[PDB]
Amino acid sequence: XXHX
Amino acid sequence: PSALTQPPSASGSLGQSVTISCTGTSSDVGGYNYVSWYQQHAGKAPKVIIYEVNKRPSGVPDRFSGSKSGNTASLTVSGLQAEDEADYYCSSYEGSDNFVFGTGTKVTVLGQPKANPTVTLFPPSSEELQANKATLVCLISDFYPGAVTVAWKADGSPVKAGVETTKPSKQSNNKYAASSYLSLTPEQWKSHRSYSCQVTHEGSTVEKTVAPTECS
Amino acid sequence: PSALTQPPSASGSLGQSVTISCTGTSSDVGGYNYVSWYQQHAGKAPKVIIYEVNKRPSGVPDRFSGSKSGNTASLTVSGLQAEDEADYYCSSYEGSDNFVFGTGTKVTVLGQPKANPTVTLFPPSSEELQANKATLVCLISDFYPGAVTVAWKADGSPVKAGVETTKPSKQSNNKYAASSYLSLTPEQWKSHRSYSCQVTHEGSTVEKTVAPTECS
Repeated sequence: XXHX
Repeated sequence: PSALTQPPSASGSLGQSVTISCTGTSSDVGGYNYVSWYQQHAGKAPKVIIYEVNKRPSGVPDRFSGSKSGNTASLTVSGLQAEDEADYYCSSYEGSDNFVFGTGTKVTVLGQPKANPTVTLFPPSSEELQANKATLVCLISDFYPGAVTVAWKADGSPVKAGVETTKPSKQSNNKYAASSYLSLTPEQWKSHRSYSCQVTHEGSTVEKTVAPTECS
Repeated sequence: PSALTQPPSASGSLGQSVTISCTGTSSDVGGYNYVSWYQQHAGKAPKVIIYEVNKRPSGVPDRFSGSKSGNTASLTVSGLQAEDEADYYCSSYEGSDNFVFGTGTKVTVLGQPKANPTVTLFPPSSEELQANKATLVCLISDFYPGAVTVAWKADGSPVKAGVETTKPSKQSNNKYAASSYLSLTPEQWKSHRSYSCQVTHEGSTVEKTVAPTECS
């Protein structure tokens, strides 16, 4: 999943 | 840490719609929004099914839905299909080190009738205390579906230490049986008015309490 | 048709290393630098041990390291401690806000000593009695490996009926826990000299036997  | 709480067991019959909530603790608050849903299956591995709170990824059927308010996130399986039976975890990304997961939630397409656990709390036997031992036991039986949650209390103060919770086995009657246990000193046991054992099971919670005696 | 590929099992030995390789394609693993790893213990919640090629969580132990070596991600695990045995997942970003998982690995650690299980037989609690039911729990605990047999004697002759045995679960010390109950009536209970429970481990027998005595 966090960032992107 | 063990910090987002979910229902041990969520279930329904084919066509019914279950909800799963993710009642996270003090959580990741100013405005926290990287809650993410995972669906894990029978020995396969986790497949994200919802992210960024309500955004489902390409492949997911809009049968599934994401949500959140203050402290509880949501997952609705809006028209239960058999294949939906599985584990489900949430995640919240506090800060870069610490991705916090839920505790799981077993979705069950029922099969048999529903069954809340028989809780049965045992005190340290005397002969055990003569060994200079103290172990207490919580017998959980006759439950369906197979996902239980056990907590222990020293006078109604969480007791995390000394606890083992077996994962639920299946009985010959096709209901389940888990067992949790406390291992402590006879000093430990005697210097507390009561110990409890509390088990949640789909909106039933049963709490058995027990006190120290003597004569051994 | 894809997800990250992993080798289904790794074998290591107490203190040596082990390296679990997760392998992707130009699209995902090696394309972006967002490859992570999860430690997931037998039917529990997954822990994110590594997030970005190699960066541990503050609170993640010994040799948990990563090496993105092209399209190959490798999780080096050295300083082998029993407590490691799990199922290990890896992940990669792959555009448009999507993340792929690995097929997992069951990392078994070899050379862990064999424990003969503590047996704790528990007579029916006063109150279970005061209700009219009377179960007896035999708690088998702290054993390794996780295979055991449990028998019950209604003094001398065996009891092969009424028995319900939860077979082994992984304690927080890479050691198993299992129980077995027998549901008597106080009738039955008092109509015998003793009730024994019998636990075979690795060709060792342990028989605990309880008689109506006790304090509480």
